[PDB]
Amino acid sequence: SVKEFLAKAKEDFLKKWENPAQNTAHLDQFERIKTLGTGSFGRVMLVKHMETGNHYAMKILDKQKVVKLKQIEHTLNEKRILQAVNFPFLVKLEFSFKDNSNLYMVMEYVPGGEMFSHLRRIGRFSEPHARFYAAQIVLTFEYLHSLDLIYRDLKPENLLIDQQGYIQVTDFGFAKRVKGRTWTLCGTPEYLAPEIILSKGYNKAVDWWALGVLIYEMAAGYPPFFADQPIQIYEKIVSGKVRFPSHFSSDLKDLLRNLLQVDLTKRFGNLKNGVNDIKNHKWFATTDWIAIYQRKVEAPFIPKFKGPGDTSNFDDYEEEEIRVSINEKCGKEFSEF
Amino acid sequence: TTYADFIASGRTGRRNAI
Ligand SMILES: O=C(CSc1n[nH]c(-c2ccncc2)n1)c1cccs1
Repeated sequence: SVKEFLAKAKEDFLKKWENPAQNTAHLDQFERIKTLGTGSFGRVMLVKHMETGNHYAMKILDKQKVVKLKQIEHTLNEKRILQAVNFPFLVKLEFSFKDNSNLYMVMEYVPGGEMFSHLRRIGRFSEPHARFYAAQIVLTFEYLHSLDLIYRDLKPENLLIDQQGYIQVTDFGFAKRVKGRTWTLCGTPEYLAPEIILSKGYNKAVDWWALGVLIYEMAAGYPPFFADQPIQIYEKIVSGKVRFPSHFSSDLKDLLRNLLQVDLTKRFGNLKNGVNDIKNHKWFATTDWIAIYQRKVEAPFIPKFKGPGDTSNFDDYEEEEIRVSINEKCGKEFSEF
Repeated sequence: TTYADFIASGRTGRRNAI
């Protein structure tokens, strides 16, 4: 029944994947309100669709900055994957378009802010609070991996809490459709799997190690490997020595010792039972997977929203006038966008 | 504590991709 759902999901994905949606809006169809977030070659702005009065999060990428950072393929994969994906725990891409200067990805506005914001402020989540989110990530990856997609950027910053209190995974810049092994060094230092650092080839198992880093962070209030500088973080990851806070249940410690597993022949998600080694684990015993998927499970925290256009759950960022050059920039590089 | 070390660290802010 899960493999039945996933087979339907695949058919739906592959059609949108082999025939991507292009130019589904124009910049003048949207009223730019506030910067919700920031990235190296763009920003996510709170936007208002005038025809509908609907609120969206529009990701604006500078084509030249994408080209400069050799992020062409990454930007193309992200739009292609997002326009083809459909899962409850993934931000819905409503529109996508491009102009002379920028690439645009109009997404569903997730008003509750990032898990990062709430996790930092609250300190740590209770094991049931982290389990609830972990479960949503578990199914999300189960979904992405069935479509042969690697996420590669899981962290609290990328997971947005929606009005119902459910996660919505954003930032698809490192998402790649791979049937086999990949070698690109990408992701966030704290979440990198040893294979990525060791510059060896890697697969989906890196998303399971990331899930491990996320569950620890959510439960501890700090990542399992931190140091003031990235190369110092990498030394702790490759070492494969994790201390667990004294409050961690034996189940959590066991789940994490399997997810944060340097040995791929032993790493949960990377074995014969695949995802079921995670799903059935003692720490997830109380989890009803179908109920999580259907959003029928009670959220441990429902965000504060003071209207459809509210941005209070998001931090303030400096704004920059969106200038659209009179000449088409990097046109051929982004022709399929 | 491990928490104090994290709090005092330079990596308690929004982390960037590499
Ligand atoms: O702005 C961001 C990361 S912050 C973010 N991404 N997506 C969202 C968001 C917020 C609310 N609703 C949907 C998406 N916020 C960028 C990442 C890469 C280029 S720009």
